[PDB]
Amino acid sequence: IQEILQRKMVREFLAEFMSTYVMMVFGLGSVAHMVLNKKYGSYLGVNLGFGFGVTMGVHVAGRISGAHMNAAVTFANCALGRVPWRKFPVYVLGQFLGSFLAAATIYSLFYTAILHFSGGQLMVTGPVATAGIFATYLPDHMTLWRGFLNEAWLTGMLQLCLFAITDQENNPALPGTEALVIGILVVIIGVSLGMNTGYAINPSRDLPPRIFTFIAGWGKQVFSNGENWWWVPVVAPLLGAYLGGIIYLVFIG
Amino acid sequence: IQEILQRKMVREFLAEFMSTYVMMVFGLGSVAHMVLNKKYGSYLGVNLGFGFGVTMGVHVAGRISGAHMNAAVTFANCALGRVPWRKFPVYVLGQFLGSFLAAATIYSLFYTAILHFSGGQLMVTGPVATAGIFATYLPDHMTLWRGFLNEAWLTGMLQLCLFAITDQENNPALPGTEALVIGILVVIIGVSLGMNTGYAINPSRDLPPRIFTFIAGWGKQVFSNGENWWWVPVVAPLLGAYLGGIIYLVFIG
Amino acid sequence: IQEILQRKMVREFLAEFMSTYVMMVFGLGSVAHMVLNKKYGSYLGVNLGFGFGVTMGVHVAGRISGAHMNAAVTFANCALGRVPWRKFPVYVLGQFLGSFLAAATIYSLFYTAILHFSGGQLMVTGPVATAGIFATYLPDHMTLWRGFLNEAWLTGMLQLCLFAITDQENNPALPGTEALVIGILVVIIGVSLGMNTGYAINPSRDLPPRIFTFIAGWGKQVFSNGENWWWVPVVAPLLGAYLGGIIYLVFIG
Amino acid sequence: IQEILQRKMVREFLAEFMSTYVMMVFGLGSVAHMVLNKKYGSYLGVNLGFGFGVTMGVHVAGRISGAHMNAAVTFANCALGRVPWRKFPVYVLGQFLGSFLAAATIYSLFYTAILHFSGGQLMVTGPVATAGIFATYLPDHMTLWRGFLNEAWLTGMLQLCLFAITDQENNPALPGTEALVIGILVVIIGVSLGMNTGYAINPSRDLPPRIFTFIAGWGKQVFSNGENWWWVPVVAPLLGAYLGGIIYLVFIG
Amino acid sequence: IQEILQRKMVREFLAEFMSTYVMMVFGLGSVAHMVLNKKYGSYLGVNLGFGFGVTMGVHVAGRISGAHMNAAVTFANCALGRVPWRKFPVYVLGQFLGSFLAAATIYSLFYTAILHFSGGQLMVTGPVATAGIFATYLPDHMTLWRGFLNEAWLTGMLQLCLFAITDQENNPALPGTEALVIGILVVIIGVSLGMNTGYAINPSRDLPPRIFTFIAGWGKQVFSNGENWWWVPVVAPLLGAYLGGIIYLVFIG
Amino acid sequence: IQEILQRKMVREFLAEFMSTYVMMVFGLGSVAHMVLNKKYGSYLGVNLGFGFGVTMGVHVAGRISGAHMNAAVTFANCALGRVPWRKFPVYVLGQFLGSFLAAATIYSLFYTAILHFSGGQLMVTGPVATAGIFATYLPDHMTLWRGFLNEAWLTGMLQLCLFAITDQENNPALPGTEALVIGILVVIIGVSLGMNTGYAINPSRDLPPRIFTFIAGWGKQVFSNGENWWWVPVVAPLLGAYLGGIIYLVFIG
Amino acid sequence: IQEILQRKMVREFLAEFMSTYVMMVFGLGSVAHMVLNKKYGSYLGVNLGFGFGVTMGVHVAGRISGAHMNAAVTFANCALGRVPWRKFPVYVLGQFLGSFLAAATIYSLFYTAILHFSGGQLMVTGPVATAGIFATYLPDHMTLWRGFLNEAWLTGMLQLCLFAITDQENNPALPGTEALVIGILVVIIGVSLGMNTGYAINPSRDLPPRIFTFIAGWGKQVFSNGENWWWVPVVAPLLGAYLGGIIYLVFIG
Amino acid sequence: IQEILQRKMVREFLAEFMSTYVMMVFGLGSVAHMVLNKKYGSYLGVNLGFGFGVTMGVHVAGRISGAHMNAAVTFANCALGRVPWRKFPVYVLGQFLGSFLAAATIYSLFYTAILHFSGGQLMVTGPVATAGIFATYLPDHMTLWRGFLNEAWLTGMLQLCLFAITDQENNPALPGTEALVIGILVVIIGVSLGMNTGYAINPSRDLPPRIFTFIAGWGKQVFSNGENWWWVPVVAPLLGAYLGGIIYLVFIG
Repeated sequence: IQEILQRKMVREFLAEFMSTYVMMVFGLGSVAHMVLNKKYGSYLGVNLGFGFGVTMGVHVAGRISGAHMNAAVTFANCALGRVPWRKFPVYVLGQFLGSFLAAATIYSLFYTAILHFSGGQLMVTGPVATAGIFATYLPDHMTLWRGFLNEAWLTGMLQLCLFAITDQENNPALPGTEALVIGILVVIIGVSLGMNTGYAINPSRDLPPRIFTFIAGWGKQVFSNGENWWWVPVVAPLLGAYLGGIIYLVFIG
Repeated sequence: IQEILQRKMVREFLAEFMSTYVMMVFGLGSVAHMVLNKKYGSYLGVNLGFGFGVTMGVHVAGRISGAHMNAAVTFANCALGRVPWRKFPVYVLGQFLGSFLAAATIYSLFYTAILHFSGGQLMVTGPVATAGIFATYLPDHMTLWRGFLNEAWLTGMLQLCLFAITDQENNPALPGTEALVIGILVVIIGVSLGMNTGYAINPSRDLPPRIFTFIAGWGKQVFSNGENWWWVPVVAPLLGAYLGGIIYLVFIG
Repeated sequence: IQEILQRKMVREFLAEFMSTYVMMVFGLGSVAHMVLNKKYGSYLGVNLGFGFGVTMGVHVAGRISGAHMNAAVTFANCALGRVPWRKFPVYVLGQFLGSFLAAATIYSLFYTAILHFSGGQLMVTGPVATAGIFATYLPDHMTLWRGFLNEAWLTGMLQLCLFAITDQENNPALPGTEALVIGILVVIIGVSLGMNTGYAINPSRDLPPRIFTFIAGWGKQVFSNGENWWWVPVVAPLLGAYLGGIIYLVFIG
Repeated sequence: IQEILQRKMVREFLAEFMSTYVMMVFGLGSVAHMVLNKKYGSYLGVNLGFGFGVTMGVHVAGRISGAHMNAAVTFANCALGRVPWRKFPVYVLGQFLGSFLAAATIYSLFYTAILHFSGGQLMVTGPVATAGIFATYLPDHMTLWRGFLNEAWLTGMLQLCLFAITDQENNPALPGTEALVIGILVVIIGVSLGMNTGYAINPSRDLPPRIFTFIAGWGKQVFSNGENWWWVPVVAPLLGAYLGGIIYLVFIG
Repeated sequence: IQEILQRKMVREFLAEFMSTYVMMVFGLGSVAHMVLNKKYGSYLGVNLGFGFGVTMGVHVAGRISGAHMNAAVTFANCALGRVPWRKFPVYVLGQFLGSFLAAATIYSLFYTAILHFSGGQLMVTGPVATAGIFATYLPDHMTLWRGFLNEAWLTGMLQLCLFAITDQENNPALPGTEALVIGILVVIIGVSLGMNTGYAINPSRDLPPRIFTFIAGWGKQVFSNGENWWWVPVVAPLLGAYLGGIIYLVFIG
Repeated sequence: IQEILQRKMVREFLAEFMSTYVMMVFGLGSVAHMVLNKKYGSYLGVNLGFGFGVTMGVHVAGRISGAHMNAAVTFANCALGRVPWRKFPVYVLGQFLGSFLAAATIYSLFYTAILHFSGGQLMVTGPVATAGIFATYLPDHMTLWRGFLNEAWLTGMLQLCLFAITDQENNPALPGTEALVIGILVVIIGVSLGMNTGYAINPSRDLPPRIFTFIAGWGKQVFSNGENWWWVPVVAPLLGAYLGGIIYLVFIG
Repeated sequence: IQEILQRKMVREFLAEFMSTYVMMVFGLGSVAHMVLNKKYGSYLGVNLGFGFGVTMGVHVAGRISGAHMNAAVTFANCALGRVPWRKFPVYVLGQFLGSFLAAATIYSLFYTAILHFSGGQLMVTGPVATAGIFATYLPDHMTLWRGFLNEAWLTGMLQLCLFAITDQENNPALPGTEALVIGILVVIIGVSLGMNTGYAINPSRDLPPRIFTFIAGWGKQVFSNGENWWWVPVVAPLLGAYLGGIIYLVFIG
Repeated sequence: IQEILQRKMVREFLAEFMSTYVMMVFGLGSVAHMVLNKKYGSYLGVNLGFGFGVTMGVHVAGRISGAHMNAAVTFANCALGRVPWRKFPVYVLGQFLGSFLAAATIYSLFYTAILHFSGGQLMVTGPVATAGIFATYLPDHMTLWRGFLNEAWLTGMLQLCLFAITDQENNPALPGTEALVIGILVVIIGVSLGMNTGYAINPSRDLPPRIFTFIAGWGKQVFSNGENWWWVPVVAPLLGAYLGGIIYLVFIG
């Protein structure tokens, strides 16, 4: 047991797992606060929760593995030559397990409030829908390809700013202070551009919680709602992150 | 008098007393603002008050004693070998005295507003209850063991992130800037996970103010409300903090 | 292609373009959130979006060109001898192109919400006016020369504080941390003094989006509304920035 | 003219004048936003405006004179031996002139909004009172000596935390970053303890604006309102600041 | 067919059926307006709908059968000697059939609004409960025997006032105008005493609609909700009406 | 027992008792609806309840005794020669007993709602005061003699209009329809002039319910509240009614 | 000119014209009050306006022509043998002209309010739609045949109650008082059943105002909105009125 | 004294005085309730107060003088030959004196509420204007001749319906019940058409209260507000009433 944990790959798997768990617990707690309680919840609270959960995760795993906490970010780093391809499955697996367990924790901590709010009914759509605490669903006036464009553009902006903040050659944040700046970046992505799709901008933030809600009793409407919307938050961020990274590397690097 | 204050144990006692007093005054002021006045109070204000009161306390006593300001944090540090056991009573005594005097100060500063709000009646429960300014009480839909689970998990998260932020080996905040990051951690614990129990996560934040309200005229219902809820915020945080610390030490340290 | 991008002037043009684009996308997204949706929008969100978009732009282009992102700031720097006059057209052209493309992006991302809010009508004035998402318009009780005074004074305050923050001789922010302080300065300019004119302290923030709305289908009322208000946000900031800079240089530098 | 500005006392006078002007303009702008407009104003905005105006003033005059911006802080520093007594009149005069001119500027920038809100009537008391934009007035349920206690205690807390933040021996903020921490301290003093008296905690923030409102057309009720309340915000902060400083020096220094 | 309708008992059955149908359609329409739509519904609208539906029913069947429209009123009239006992089953049967068909009509006319409001879920309890459009359910703070007392007292008041209004010996309403006065009596019974139980005060108004909701898809919780509340609105009104009638006859007649 | 109830004086006593009971039950039910529940209560409901309770009482006792239901009306009729003086005690006694029992009935029917609203505390003053359901209390900005003037003038208007409505020689309401017109008169007295004192305009409506609240557990503050306000609603209506009656008799009769 | 106005048919044409004009002016004024102004408008006001406008029209033309004011009522009376068929065109023509001129009058009286509300845009659909002041449009969740059923059933109820109120052989309203009862019937039809379609229940209330809005500048969308909804309010009321009349005649007559 | 009051002309003068006083007291009380208090006031209350004050005045003076209570109604009756011209000054003088004294009474009864609402300032325009309790003022978006048209048309409708209600040849209200119908007519004139000008429709309702406010301390702005609006409510009703009367006489009489 002691010997196994000493291996480098096991350490990196554990670092990704822990950082993703912390970030997702803070973010989903903010979303549940907003949905269930009108006095104690706000949209700004959701933005703050997700951003500074990212800050805490970066403090947890910044040096061991880079603290990607995001499958699109890992894909963009691997495809641009900065991370070897053999580390992609390990990081993605750790992020997925962390996100799934964070969804389970939020379900356990807020159980009575969910039941009191919904009247005992676990509904995907309607005035007392609660499946949106865990995953993202398409709003009323928006179509599928508009949401695809939104997800791609937001992930591209995120990747470009992430490259700018941590670039030791150009103009980085002072070492030891970059976690705060990354958290603020995520906060303002939520503040400025987060109402058209719910700004998933992360496959790990979106798919494992949807699987958990499917298992836990919300039914199969989690996948078929919004004319099969579930696959856009998995595919659009990869393309967006790659394009944003290549744009920064060509024009500013 | 000059000679006595020069001793090391007296200095550490005074440091814990002062830091706890400052933190508790800011936090309870935020809570009173929220309860008494609807124009000037908000939940985000409560989160900000507690978190950045923690920041100011860390600046006051960070070097002399470590600025625990929390009996669960002291217990976890002593039980994991980082602090000697003989310093536990001194730190806990200083924290308790500071919290009690902060409650007395908040009572003195907000007296007329409390009387005007409540109509002269000091009530634990009801539409004009004011005992929740000082201590925490179980909400309507929540049971006792759900609250126990909530307190334990929140204190565990706090301890794990505290270990991550101040770890010189892994990835700490830049020295001279860690108080801000600790304050932000407390702020987002309030934002994301603080409505199910009131997020005491601190025996020193909870018990001395309850004793003060019992003495000052709210009666014995402060102890028996919520089927004897008073002992959960004293016991659950110790277990939570120990488990979070051991988890961080094993898997990330 | 590789050779052309290596030239210094091309690099500075691209840096100004990218930083202005990032800042304007974040700011206009905040404004659209406020106007279209009442649940997800607030004035504080607008202030945060603009300020920390400025922070991200400074991280993008701080070292290559100085990250002015503001035509008045460039004019004041060139007129006070700190930047050569031959670089003025390049910087201004890059800022204008970035702002125009950011307006186009915000139009594309929020299209369905704009149509749903306005009922299909692109109106400059009225209860469902949407031209104020992109540019600034004079409020009900304010006259033209009052707005001129407001714009000049706000830009003067901005320039004086910008000189104070980045002055290595007097008392600067620690290198690697000044982007946060500049963002906070912009945030509080919005918070304290931004309701009389909309604080379009930047000509690049104001004119290219107005041109875009004229082209895209809001008509010629964008220019003639408010007794030809469009030229004040272009002229007043230059005078304000110059006066604030000269005041700081004489009395504090 | 050039020779006169080169003297040290003239430089310190100008530094205090400029820093106080900047801080007061930001703070009074926040207060006017809150009072006049319900959509664009909030209490949190007032707290943010005052705190980060303090941050900007510290950046302006931190090294030249220490950036007291507060007559009580200057009195406490001079009485504890840290500043010579001959510099007290110069600093206080500069602060008073800066505060008076900031009040005049806020009057000029918000003139039409004030007239539209009040119906043309400059009233100290009533549903359309506007004298509270500039100075502080006692609330409905509070007496004079309760307000005296509030002012003294708040100024004492401010001075103790100011000593803690800037103490190079104990545990200071990292040099180049202390302005942010001081601003956050002022923000949370506003958030937690600022509704009982309006948290003037500064004679320079209170008396010159009251004199300006007396001159500008609000009448002599600015002085006699609240059974001659005007002198408490001048006298209580001095005692509070001295006591807080001596407490910190004895027990923590 | 022509001969059968000419008989007296058939005519009285038809009169009771038609009058009950009209009254119940108006009343249940008012209740549905209140529950489903917040803009177009109010409690005063419910009171007006029930009272003046009673007025219209009295105009329909006042001379043929007396227009009881109420099983408790029929029981009290038969038990006090004013109506022969052999007419009790015919009147009660007609009233029950009319009430059942009125519930079916209200279900058909408001179908889409019910589905849109409830999200497709037919719920007896919760934030989107719709079974209360048709029948009455016990409120949160009230017990079973308190509701029994309420029903008995309200029906007694109704019967006493009905005897007073239509008494040709004492002081009746002018013939040809008594329907308006009876409607106003029902309106003010709703206005003054109708929130503790929903003021059924009519077995025919309560039981057939509950049977319809049981059949139509709300389930068996319509009968077991509120610890078997369904039988109180059937039994309490009979006793109340008898006591009120005997009191009026003894003390005023 | 069959002959004691046959006497004329016993009949008139019973008529006054029953009519007062009915009127007071409807009125106090309306007031309780307004105070306890915000959804189901309104001021217009209070006006309607009192006015049409007067209508129902007039139908109950219009011919037997005149249906005064008001001690001031009885005093004015006796003092102007229309009723013999020996009938004054009998009528007043019946009205007082009816009002007392109506207060007891309203207490019994609304018990759980009162306890749930007030938190178990029976308070005369404060945000959860419930003594105003039964009696009238002086508002915030009104003095004692202003209320005296209000009561006298309102009772004078009531008496003048009552004389006009029931005058067979001038222009009466058609016999058999005057109860509706009297009810409408009371409704509009409530609508137009009822917020300065609560428009008791009746000693029987005011004193017996106050005695009941004193007995039932609200304490002796019911009498001393508002600097001994209890005696004005007993004395002012007599003078007002006499003056209004004499004015009508002289100038219109 | 005197000779022509003395004929019978001209007299009945003028009676129908005047009564319809009065009724429509009151009703459309109520609707405009509700739509344009939130302080001065309510749904209950709309119900009252239409019902008591019907009362005033009945007083105007009750004896000369019967005061149908409704093409469906005229059709039902003619088809059941109570009115000769040769009078149908004259009555319908008078009603149509009266309704058209009432729409023109309401347009002239409320012109500035309409322009101020809509921003100068005459829109059929959207947040500032104003075509619903004059005609009826299908709500969001309702289909065409549901609205057909609603219109037919409401007109049937109206005709049955109209037959009951004015039947001299069964139980009529006292002659000279039936206009009030008819107005109350229309009021409660609005209160109970008027939100699903807008309760036109009258071709004359619906078609001429729609023609006026088409002419006056709302465009051709008045006819094609709601999937050619315009013809349902013309056809459904005839069938409903006939069925209700025949039902009353067979079963109660 | 006894002999003088016996003369016919003195009797008619006193009847007009008393009826106008009663009507105006009820109406102005309703308006004051609406303006001063938001909980206890509504627009429907204003309509009810004015209409049923008209009902009570008709009961007071219906037989002695006809109960015009309106100078336009008197002018129309005199000009159409129904009343001799020599009675015009007596009726108008009585109405004017009654209206003036009713304004004085409303001023005396609501004095403290007016002072508390306005802060001691008697203002014609602004957020705390109180001159509109007594007279009518032109709204924001309306011009002078639009208001002239509104006043003329409303008075014409009133006169036509008044002729219809009291016409013994055509179809009158049953004698003894016409006061209720006249009150309802005034109520629905307020409900449907009363927001564009305040529906004075009466010179006696408008001018004497304006004179009282000029005398009592509101100043000369009562006459010059709204570009000399005061004379329209005196002149437009006469023309409107004459035209409506002549239209009814020609086409329906």
